[PDB]
Amino acid sequence: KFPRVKNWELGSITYDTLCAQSQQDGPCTPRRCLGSLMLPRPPPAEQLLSQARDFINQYYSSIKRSGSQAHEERLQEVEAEVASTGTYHLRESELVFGAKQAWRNAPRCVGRIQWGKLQVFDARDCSSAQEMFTYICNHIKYATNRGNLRSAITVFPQRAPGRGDFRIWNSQLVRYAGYRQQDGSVRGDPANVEITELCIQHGWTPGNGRFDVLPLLLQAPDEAPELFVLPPELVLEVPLEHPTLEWFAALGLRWYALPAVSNMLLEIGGLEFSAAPFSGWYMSTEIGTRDLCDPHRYNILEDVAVCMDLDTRTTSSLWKDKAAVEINLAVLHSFQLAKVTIVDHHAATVSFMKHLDNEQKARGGCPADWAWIVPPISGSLTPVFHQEMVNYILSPAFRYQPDPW
Amino acid sequence: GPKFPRVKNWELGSITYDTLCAQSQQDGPCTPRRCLGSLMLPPPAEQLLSQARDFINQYYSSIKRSGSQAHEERLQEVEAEVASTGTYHLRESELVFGAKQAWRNAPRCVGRIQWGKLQVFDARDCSSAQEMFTYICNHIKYATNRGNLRSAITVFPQRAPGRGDFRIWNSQLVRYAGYRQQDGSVRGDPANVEITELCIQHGWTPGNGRFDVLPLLLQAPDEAPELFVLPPELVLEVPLEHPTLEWFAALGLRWYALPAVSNMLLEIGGLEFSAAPFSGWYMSTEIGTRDLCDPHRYNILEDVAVCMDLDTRTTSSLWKDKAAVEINLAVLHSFQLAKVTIVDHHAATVSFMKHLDNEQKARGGCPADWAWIVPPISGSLTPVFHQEMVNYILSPAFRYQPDPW
Ligand code: HEM
Ligand code: HEM
Ligand SMILES: N=C(NCCC[C@H](N)C(=O)N[C@H]1CN[C@H](C(N)=O)C1)N[N+](=O)[O-]
Ligand SMILES: N=C(NCCC[C@H](N)C(=O)N[C@H]1CN[C@H](C(N)=O)C1)N[N+](=O)[O-]
Ligand SMILES: C[C@H](O)[C@H](O)[C@H]1CNc2nc(N)[nH]c(=O)c2N1
Ligand SMILES: C[C@H](O)[C@H](O)[C@H]1CNc2nc(N)[nH]c(=O)c2N1
Ligand SMILES: [Zn+2]
Repeated sequence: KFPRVKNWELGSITYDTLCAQSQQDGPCTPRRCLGSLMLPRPPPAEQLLSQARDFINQYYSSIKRSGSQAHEERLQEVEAEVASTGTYHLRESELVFGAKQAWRNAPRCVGRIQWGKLQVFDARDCSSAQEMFTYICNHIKYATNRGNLRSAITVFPQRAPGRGDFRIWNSQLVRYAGYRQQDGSVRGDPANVEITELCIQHGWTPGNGRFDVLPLLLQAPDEAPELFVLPPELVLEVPLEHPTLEWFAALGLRWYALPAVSNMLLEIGGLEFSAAPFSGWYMSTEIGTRDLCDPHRYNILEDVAVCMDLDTRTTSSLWKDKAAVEINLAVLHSFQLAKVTIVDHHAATVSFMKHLDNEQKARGGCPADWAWIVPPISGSLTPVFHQEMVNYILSPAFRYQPDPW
Repeated sequence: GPKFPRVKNWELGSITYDTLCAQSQQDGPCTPRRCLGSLMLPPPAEQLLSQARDFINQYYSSIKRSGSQAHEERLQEVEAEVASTGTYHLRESELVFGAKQAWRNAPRCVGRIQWGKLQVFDARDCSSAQEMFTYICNHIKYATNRGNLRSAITVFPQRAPGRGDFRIWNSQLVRYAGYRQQDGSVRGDPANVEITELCIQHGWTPGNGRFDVLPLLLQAPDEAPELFVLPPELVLEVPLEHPTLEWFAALGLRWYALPAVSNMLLEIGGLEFSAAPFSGWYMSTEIGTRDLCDPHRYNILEDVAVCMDLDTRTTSSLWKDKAAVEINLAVLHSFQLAKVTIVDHHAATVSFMKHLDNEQKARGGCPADWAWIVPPISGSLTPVFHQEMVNYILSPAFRYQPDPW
């Protein structure tokens, strides 16, 4: 019934009772576990009302005013609005709580210890791409804070029956262009070829570098997306150098300071916010290991290996591991040098272990996707590796949604 | 596409559908409500016969005589034997096929590309602890083959109706003693404290080293386990040295050449071989990262970092990652130097990807435990990290079984 959860380094055990609260099915079945899969393979009033009531219930419990008159009243309002219109609207205070909870509930996020400190920007009174742009710029400016990153989410208008969605076509507010060159090779970020091509097709004048910040393609309901170039001065970047390998800086690598996913759907009380970009700060391995070393990304491992006089002749010399480490070291040093918030995978995983403990005491468990929580390098050297985790869907939730094009 | 788990490789963008999972006749620990994929752990002649029939069909299918007279005759013979005795026996060739399929079916084994080359030693005539010892020594001699390791499995008599099980108490045929000290610390391998104390409780005169090879506690049916000291000349060990760090050899570290899980249960067609130790060869991270660096194992990370003069006071220096890499390198280098078979995590995972391809063609899929297949260090640097995997239980299988004490 309730999963027994063990930490194999400490021998300690817990029981996840929070999973019982899951109302949404994951991809697994007793026949086969698909936990390693990255993505999943006008709503009826009843369904919506139950999700809304549940969320409103979560909200009043949150302020320790459950059952109160304010609680009864609010539930009536939602009920009244759904019955008459088939949908309802959240009050800003609920939206704030809901966004924090979606973050707290994100199984793939290792930075959830920060969940309670989230600046929520209510952008639901946005009626045009132009306005979306203004709010996005404010988010970036607020969130960056001159390198002293602060967690934030900007919430745009909720989806509405039979009307197009507000959408940010970009997968992140800040991302580098990926230009396909004859050879089939890609200049810049291969993960962003399609979006780069969409921007171009929509009138963007493309650059030709390896780190060209993409412009935003913002879409107001049922309108073609519009292009907006982010003011370069709002986009903080960090040049990468190594603390002892002088030649590192010569690779001309750099990365943006602000990780800001912008293609996920924020679901709260049955309401869907198709555009709700959020940002916290980077864990170094995201940049040092995945962005820079994934073979299908910048794939710089070999280059750094060679620059290190490593024997890339054989895998047994562990040249890849060695290069990967210095790259990650480079990222950390650089961000620390540029005084831009960044957390290493050890500090991060240790704080996530504390978060697991906080959540165990607070809610009796914590949904966590082990494959995502365990860092991409030095997995077992971090505490989360030895920690069993239970993965399930709690709502409020951030979820994937189809690309708008 | 089709109606089976859609499996994607995110590095190559390639897709496959697992149809093999349809053959799974045993539930795993996951449900639509939650994924427990990261958990280390989780006779009615009627139930046996169905498993036995299934296995005989598997066997006859493998020799392409499915539906043949021999096939129907064996099926009838098995039902008859089970009918009059409650159990049945496998023909030699069936045992060989079964042991190989069990390995082939092992979701946690990254070395499955070698599944077809398993040397199956039939020890089903073994009738005493002393003889188990002889069989085990023969396995070790044959498997070690002076360093040019050969995968092998020695199958002792299957579990019998009322009779006691043949059991090897040790978790592996070769493991180091773990001596609980007065100050609570452990000298040797903390993972082996219990078995070490069990060997003492059974008359073993304990050594006092950090690498004392444990004796074997072998148990023939309904008899207390007997203690057998492996002749040192049969236990090949590899003193650890680093290719460049000359002081590493001074740490006096060493590991044994033959990894030989000896406490797993080999299940074939419902028959249970409680003693069927198997061995292949090591993937270097098993020793270098887990055995030597797990905080709950030899925990030598800090010692090596101090020797490397790293800043162990801060996580951001990545001292753990740095030392871990060197330790793993020392392991690969030493085994290669000592001419003892070993495979690094890069070679093993690439070979496993080939295996996935082979199996996709041969069986329409391959059960794999992602958390276990992806190596403990440099996870995303290997191809399996970017490979979605479907985990399910097929039979024949190797299963954990309770410790006999
Ligand atoms: C404050 C510091 C934060 C850090 C250190 C952090 C770190 C991480 C990391 C390492 C991942 C995995 C990223 C990947 O591999 O693609 C992740 C994923 C995620 N985080 Fe956080 N996070 C933070 C803030 C936030 C905030 C503020 C939100 C939302 C309000 C959030 C929501 C999520 C979600 C939904 C995922 C999954 C994203 C996906 O599936 O692509 N995170 N986070
Ligand atoms: C030929 C060389 C082989 C290599 C390189 C290899 C490598 C591995 C590795 C790295 C693991 C994970 C070990 C751990 O993390 O504890 C493993 C697990 C396993 N291997 Fe293989 N293996 C090989 C041979 C074999 C053979 C001959 C068999 C059986 C006939 C086998 C059966 C298994 C099983 C059942 C597991 C899971 C054990 C457990 O749950 O503790 N392997 N193997
Ligand atoms: N630190 C993060 N990280 C999440 C965004 C950065 C991440 N490294 C990234 O590039 N995400 C992409 C690529 N993989 C995700 C996916 N689902 O495919 C989206 N978030 N935050 O708010 O502080
Ligand atoms: N390469 C192996 N590896 C499996 C045995 C060595 C492995 N590194 C080990 O120490 N396994 C122990 C500790 N963890 C496993 C468990 N289930 O707890 C058993 N086997 N082989 O036959 O070639
Ligand atoms: C196939 C596998 O699920 C996939 O590569 C996952 C593994 N773990 C991950 N972990 C994090 N943090 N981010 C990712 O993108 C992934 N990708
Ligand atoms: C909790 C988690 O399942 C556990 O630490 C697993 C992770 N992956 C592993 N992978 C391998 N190969 N071996 C192990 O012992 C483990 N331990
Ligand atoms: Zn699962």
